[PDB]
Amino acid sequence: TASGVNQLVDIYEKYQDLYTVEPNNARQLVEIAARDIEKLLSNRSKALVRLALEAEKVQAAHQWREDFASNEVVYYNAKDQRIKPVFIEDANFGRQISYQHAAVHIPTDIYEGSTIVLNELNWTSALDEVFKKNREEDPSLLWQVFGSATGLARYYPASPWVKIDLYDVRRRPWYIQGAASPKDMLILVDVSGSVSGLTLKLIRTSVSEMLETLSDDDFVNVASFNSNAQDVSCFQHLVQANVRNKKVLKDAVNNITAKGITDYKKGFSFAFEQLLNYNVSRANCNKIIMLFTDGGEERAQEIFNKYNKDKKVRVFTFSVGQHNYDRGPIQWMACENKGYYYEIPSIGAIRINTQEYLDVLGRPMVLAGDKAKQVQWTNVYLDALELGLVITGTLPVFNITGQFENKTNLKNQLILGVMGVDVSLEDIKRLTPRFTLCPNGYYFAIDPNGYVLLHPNLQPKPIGVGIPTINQEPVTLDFLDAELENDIKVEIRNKMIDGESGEKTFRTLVKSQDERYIDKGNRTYTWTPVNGTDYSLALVLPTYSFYYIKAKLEETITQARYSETLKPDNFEESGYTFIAPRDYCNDLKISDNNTEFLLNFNEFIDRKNADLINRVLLDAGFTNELVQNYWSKQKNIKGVKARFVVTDGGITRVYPKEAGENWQENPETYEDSFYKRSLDNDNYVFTAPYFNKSGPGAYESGIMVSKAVEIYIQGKLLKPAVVGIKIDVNSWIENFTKTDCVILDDGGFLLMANHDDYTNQIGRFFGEIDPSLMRHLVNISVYAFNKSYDYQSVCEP
Amino acid sequence: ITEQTQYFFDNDSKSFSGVLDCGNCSRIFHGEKLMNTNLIFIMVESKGTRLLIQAEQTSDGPNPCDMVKQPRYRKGPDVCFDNNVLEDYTDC
Amino acid sequence: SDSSKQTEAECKGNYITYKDGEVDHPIIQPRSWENSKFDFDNVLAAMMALFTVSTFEG
Ligand SMILES: *[C@@H]1O[C@H](CO)[C@@H](O)[C@H](O)[C@H]1NC(C)=O
Ligand SMILES: *[C@@H]1O[C@H](CO)[C@@H](O)[C@H](O)[C@H]1NC(C)=O
Ligand SMILES: *[C@@H]1O[C@H](CO)[C@@H](O)[C@H](O)[C@H]1NC(C)=O
Ligand SMILES: *[C@@H]1O[C@H](CO)[C@@H](O)[C@H](O)[C@H]1NC(C)=O
Ligand SMILES: *[C@@H]1O[C@H](CO)[C@@H](O)[C@H](O)[C@H]1NC(C)=O
Repeated sequence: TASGVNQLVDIYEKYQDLYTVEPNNARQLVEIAARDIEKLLSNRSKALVRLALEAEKVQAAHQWREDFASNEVVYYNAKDQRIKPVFIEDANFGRQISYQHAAVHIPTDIYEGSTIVLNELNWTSALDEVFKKNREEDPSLLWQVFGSATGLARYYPASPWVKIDLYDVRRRPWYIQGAASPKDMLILVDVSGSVSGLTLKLIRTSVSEMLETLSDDDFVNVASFNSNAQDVSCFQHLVQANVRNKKVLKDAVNNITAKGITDYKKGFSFAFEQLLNYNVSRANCNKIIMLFTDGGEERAQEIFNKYNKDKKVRVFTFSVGQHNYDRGPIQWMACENKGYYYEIPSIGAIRINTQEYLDVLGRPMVLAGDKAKQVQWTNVYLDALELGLVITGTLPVFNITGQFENKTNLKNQLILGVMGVDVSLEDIKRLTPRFTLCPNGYYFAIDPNGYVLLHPNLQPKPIGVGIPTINQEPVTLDFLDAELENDIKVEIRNKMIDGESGEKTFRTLVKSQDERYIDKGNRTYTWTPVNGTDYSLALVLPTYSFYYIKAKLEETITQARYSETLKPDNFEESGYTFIAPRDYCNDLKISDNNTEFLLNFNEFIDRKNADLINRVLLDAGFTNELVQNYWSKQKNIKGVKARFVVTDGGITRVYPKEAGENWQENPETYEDSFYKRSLDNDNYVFTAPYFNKSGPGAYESGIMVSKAVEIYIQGKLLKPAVVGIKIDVNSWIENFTKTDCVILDDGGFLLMANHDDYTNQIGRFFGEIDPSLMRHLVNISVYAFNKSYDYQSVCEP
Repeated sequence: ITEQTQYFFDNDSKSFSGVLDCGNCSRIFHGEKLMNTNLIFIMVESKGTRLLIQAEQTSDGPNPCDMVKQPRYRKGPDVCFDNNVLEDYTDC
Repeated sequence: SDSSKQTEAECKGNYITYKDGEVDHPIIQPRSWENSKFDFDNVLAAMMALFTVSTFEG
C-alpha cells in the first residue's frame, strides 16, 4: 500500500507509447563491443608501428657526435639546455600538459649530460614530430613513451614528473614485456658458508629485485645448494611468478641462512633436472639458469657436457659481493653457455645489473629482423603518472646501423629499447556502454592467463598479498577470484582462454554489491574473442535484462514539463530528487555534490547522447506522476518513515524531503546495493542498516524494504524501477509486541528481537549476539555460506 | 586479503524446529519464514560460546603451496623468439 | 663517491646511497671525484703522506 507497486505498474502500462523495448541481442552487442575494442587497440598498434619505424630510421643516421658543448641539445627535463614550458591544465589527464614538446625523465642516478644521454636526446629529438602527428591525427591518446635502453623516457605530453624518484624505465612491466620473450628462470642462490655475512644480504636483495622483473607469463623457482640442492620454497617446480608466488619466493629467500660446503656439480645437476620437468605446464622457451654465487674454483665441466649439450640452456652467473675468491670458473660458465657474466659489488649496483639480462635475452629476437615487431599488450597496472588503470602496448625498436651495407659485424644485435603507448581502462569502459543493461549486467575481458580486465569488481588499487606487517605490482585479479567460483564458471573461463566463442546459461550465486548478501539467479553468459588481440570479451545478462526501455520524444512540450518537473524548488511538493552521474555529450561529471550536478543538468536541459537524457527525463516524469498521484495524497502513513523509489538513469525520489537528508544510498542507482538485490529476488527484500556507523540510522531512518516493479508491456518481463519504504522501527516494534521471539533475515541481521536489549543493537550480524544458535542453525541445512576472498582491501596492522 | 562471508537460505522448507545443546542444557527454537518475504522468524529460549563474525576480517589467501599442485588453466603465448644460430656469444 | 664509477668522466650528478644498508629508505647524494686525503701526486705530497705513515696515524 505504501510504495504502491501496482500503481507504478499501471503508470508504466498506460503510457504504451514513449517506449521502444529493444532487445539486447546479447550476441550482436558482444560482437560490436569486441569490434570496437579491437579497433581501438588497432589504432594504438598503428601509432606504435609508425613511431617504431621513425625511431629506427632516425637512429640509423646519427654520426655519433662527441662534443656537445657547442650546438647544445634542447629538451625539457621532467624533474625541473632546459626548456621553459607553459602548461595547459587539460582535464583529460588530470594534470599539466604542453602538447608542444616531449618531456624527458632521466632517472636520478643517471647523469644528465654524459656522452650517452646527450646522444640519446639528440637523436630522439626527431621523435617529437611523430609524437605530435600521432596525437593530432586522433585525440584522446594518453601517452607515447620511449624507454630507450639508457634510462631515458621521452613521453610526449610533457607533464612535471610526479620523495626519491626511483623510476627506471628498464624495470617497468611494459618494458620487459617488449625487451624479451618469456623466460623459465631458475635462481641457484649459493647458500654456502663462503657467503655468510654481507654477501648473503646482497644475494637476498638481488634475488628480490630480480623477481621484481618477472611478468605473469614466465615461470621461476629458487633452488639453493650447500652440497644438497634443496628448494627455499614449498614448490619444487616452476610456479608462474604470479603476484602471489613471488611473495612466497621472496619470503623464503629472506628467511635463508648460509651453511655447509659449496658443490656446484650437485646444484647444477638438480637445476638442469628441474628445467626438464615438462609435465608441469612450463613455458617451453628461454630455459634460463641464473646462478648467484660469490666465487668458485670448480668449473663443473662434466655436468655442462652431460646436460646442456646442445646449448639449450642459458646460464647467467653473478659474482655478488665484495670478495677476493676466484672468478674464473664463473666467467667460464657464463661464456661457454650462451650466457653472460655480471658483478654486484654492493647495493646500488643491484638495480642496474639484475635488469641487464634482458639485453642478452633480446639477442635472438633482434637477429629475427621484423618477426618480432608485434604489438604485445601487457596486463593491467596502475599508471606511473597517477592517471588510473592503463594497459600498455609495446613494440621494440631495433638497431639498424649498417643495414643495407651488410657489414653485420657490430653491436647491431641489441635493442634501442621499447616504445609503448597507454590505453586507459576508462577508455575501454566507454566502448562497452553498461547503461542499456540492468544493474546486474556488465562486461568483462580476460588475458589468456585469465587475469581480468574491465571488470566491475576491479577496484583501482594494488592487489594485496598475505597479512600486512607492523612497522608497483600489476593489478591481476583472476576471473575466478573476482566473482564467486563454482564448477560451471571454471568451464566458462577455460573456454574463453582457448578462444572458443559460445553462449552459456545456468543458475548460480551472485555476491551482493555491498558484500553482505548472496542470491540465486540466472545469468545468460556470452563470450567471443577479439580477433585483433589475445582477449575474450564477455557479457553477463540476467534473464530479465534482455529488453530495455528506450525513450523517443519529439513534442518539446512533454519533455518541457519533465524538465522543470525535477527542479530543486519542487521538492516540497514533489519530494527530493537525486540524479545519477551520467556522461552527457559535454556535461561535467559530478563532484559528489549531487545538488550542484542537478543545477548544471537544469541549465543544460534549459539550453536543450540523447537517448540517455530522453529516458532519464522519462523516468523523472513517471516518478513525479506516481509521487503526486499517491505519495502526496496519502501523506504520512502510520508506519512509513520514508517512501523512496529508484529507477534506471538515476531518478531517486524520497517523498518527505527530510528523509533525503538521511539517504546514504549512492545516487548512481547502478551502484545501489538494494537495487541490484531487489531486482534479483522475487519478493520484498529487507536490508538491515549497518551498526556503529558514524552517521545516524536504524531509529531515525527505519529499516529498508524493496520490490522491483515487474512489467508486462507486450509480454516481456521488465523490471525498470524499485520501490520501498524505510519502515519506522518503533511502530513496527509495537506491531511485533502485539503478537525470545527474533525476526531475522538471510545474512543473519537482527531486524528485531523481543528482548529490549537486542533491538537497541539492531542491524548487527546475529551471531555475535547468540552464536551457538546460528552455529547449530547452519547445521540443519539452512543458512549455508560461501567464504570467498577479496584481494583488494585495506588493513591497519 | 580479507575474507568475506555471506549467509543465505538453502531449503525451500518454511518450518524448522529442534533442540540446542550448548552444554548440559536444552533450548527451544521454532523457525518460520515469512512467506513472500526475505525474512525468517525464530523463537529461542531465554539466555542460560564462539562468536560468528560475518564481517570481513584480514587473513591470508589460499595456501599457494596447494594451488600450485593443480594450477588453473592457462594458455601462454607461442612466439618466444630464442635459439638463433646466427648469434654472437662473444659477450661475457 | 660511488664505488661503481671508475673514472672522472662517468662520476657526476647525484646517485643513491642507502642508510645503514637498509634496502628501503634511499638517500640521494652527489658524486665527487675526490682524491685520497694524502696523495702521491707530487714529490712534496709524497713526502708529506710518507711522513704521516711514519707517525703510525692514518
Ligand atoms: C581510430 O580512432 C578514430 C578516431 O576516434 C576512429 O575514427 C577510427 O574508426 C578508429 N579506428 C582505427 C582507424 O583504428
Ligand atoms: C644531432 O645534432 C646535430 C647538430 O645539431 C644535428 O645536425 C643532427 O641532425 C642531430 N641528430 C639527431 C639524432 O637529432
Ligand atoms: C625459516 O625457515 C625455517 C626452515 O627450517 C623455519 O623453521 C622457520 O620457521 C622460518 N622462519 C621464518 C622467519 O619464516
Ligand atoms: C646502434 O649500434 C651502432 C653500431 O652497430 C652504434 O654505433 C650505435 O651507438 C647504436 N645506437 C644506439 C641507439 O646507441
Ligand atoms: C556456496 O555454498 C553452497 C552451499 O553450501 C555450496 O553448494 C557452494 O559450492 C558454495 N559455493 C562457493 C563459491 O563456495
